[PDB]
Amino acid sequence: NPIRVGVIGCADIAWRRALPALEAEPLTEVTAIASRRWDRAKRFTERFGGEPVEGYPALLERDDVDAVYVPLPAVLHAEWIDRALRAGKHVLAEAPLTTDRPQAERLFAVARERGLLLMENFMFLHHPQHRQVADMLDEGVIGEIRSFAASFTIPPVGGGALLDIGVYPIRAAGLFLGADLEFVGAVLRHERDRDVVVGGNALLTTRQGVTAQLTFGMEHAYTNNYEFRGSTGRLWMNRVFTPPATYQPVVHIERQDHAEQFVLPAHDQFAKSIRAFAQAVLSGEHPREWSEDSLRQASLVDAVRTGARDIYFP
Ligand SMILES: NC(=O)c1ccc[n+]([C@@H]2O[C@H](COP(=O)([O-])OP(=O)(O)OC[C@H]3O[C@@H](n4cnc5c(N)ncnc54)[C@H](OP(=O)(O)O)[C@@H]3O)[C@@H](O)[C@H]2O)c1
Ligand SMILES: Cc1cn([C@H]2C[C@H](O)[C@@H](COP(=O)(O)OP(=O)(O)Oc3ccccc3)O2)c(=O)[nH]c1=O
Ligand SMILES: Cc1cn([C@H]2C[C@H](O)[C@@H](COP(=O)(O)OP(=O)(O)Oc3ccccc3)O2)c(=O)[nH]c1=O
Ligand SMILES: [Cl-]
Ligand code: NA
Repeated sequence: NPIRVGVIGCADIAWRRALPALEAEPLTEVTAIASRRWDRAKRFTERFGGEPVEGYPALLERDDVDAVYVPLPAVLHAEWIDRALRAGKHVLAEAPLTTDRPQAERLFAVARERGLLLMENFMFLHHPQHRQVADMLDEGVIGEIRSFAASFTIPPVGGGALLDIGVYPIRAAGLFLGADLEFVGAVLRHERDRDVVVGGNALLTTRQGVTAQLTFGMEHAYTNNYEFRGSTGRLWMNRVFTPPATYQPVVHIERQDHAEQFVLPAHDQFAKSIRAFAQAVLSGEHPREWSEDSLRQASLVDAVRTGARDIYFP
């Protein structure tokens, strides 16, 4: 019996990534889609099936919904995940889970008391390319790791470029460098006209001095890459956070007098993340690692926001 999924918010990202994944995944059935405008819900249900619902509370009342996907703007995550969980529904929440660590702890506490899965959806984590890269690094392809860089920048209740984009390179730094990353410094550029973070750069370090330089932004040409500098080489890759489902990653390595490129298989990370969430809900095995990684993520995001030098232009 597929888990029955309801969507709250007819988000662009839902239309483009999550909802086609739900639709194709045998283990999940889209049973309800809510919007602030019934017309918008109905356009989504005409596309992906389920019952179109006006307003979010009505969807949370349905007995034919086991789990809810929340692709709302970040600042609105906490209210709605809290309500979904109190309505007894497991929750897949688009990254970032929420806005700060104390809020994320309280959301996980509400979940825990009810035996429900709360999962922060970083679709990139479900692409096998990162493990294949980490296996190459562990095999010593570029020697010891010295430093890491990652960047996600795109051309121009919104979350700002830190919450909405910066979280990606920060989460990859956690994925590769481990659980002891500490803030060192950062800059956030804030546009006065709208009062909104439009870009930033942050420096983190592990306690051994392995650094991460993370760039993010929405006033930029498109970049989406990461890079490792090693004692005997370097490794980089593009399209690291949002490779198409059919796209073959290419790992680039350079060392003294010799470079190589490896083409990896294509994978649908969006399908795989929806499958991971469904399988956990179905089995009741809610990996502890997911929640602990999300809490450490939330801490580093707060430490960046708090510690950054903030610069307002013009
Ligand atoms: N461009 C992207 O897709 C992108 C990039 C980076 C990160 N993210 C993340 O993905 C999530 C969704 O971001 P998004 O930028 O895709 O949001 P979006 O297109 O603005 O969609 C959010 C949906 O939320 C609902 N909503 C409720 N109150 C709203 C309000 N006051 N203003 C606007 N929408 C409101 C709307 O659904 P109804 O109108 O149907 O109620 C809207 O379609 C966030 O966690 C964000 O960090 C998205
Ligand atoms: C390829 C590409 C994209 N974009 C723009 C188009 C879009 O405005 C932006 C992001 O496109 P994308 O990396 O494709 O990822 P999703 O659409 O899955 O978005 C999310 C990203 C993060 C969290 C959730 C969803 O970059 C470009 O400007 N040039 C490009 O070559
Ligand atoms: C799915 C997932 C993982 N994690 C956390 C939990 C775990 O701490 C970490 C990775 O989990 P995994 O992708 O299964 O591990 P692999 O070895 O296949 O991939 C590596 C790739 C690179 C370097 C290490 C591992 O992310 C999450 O927080 N949420 C998720 O949805
Ligand atoms: Cl390339
Ligand atoms: Na600050």
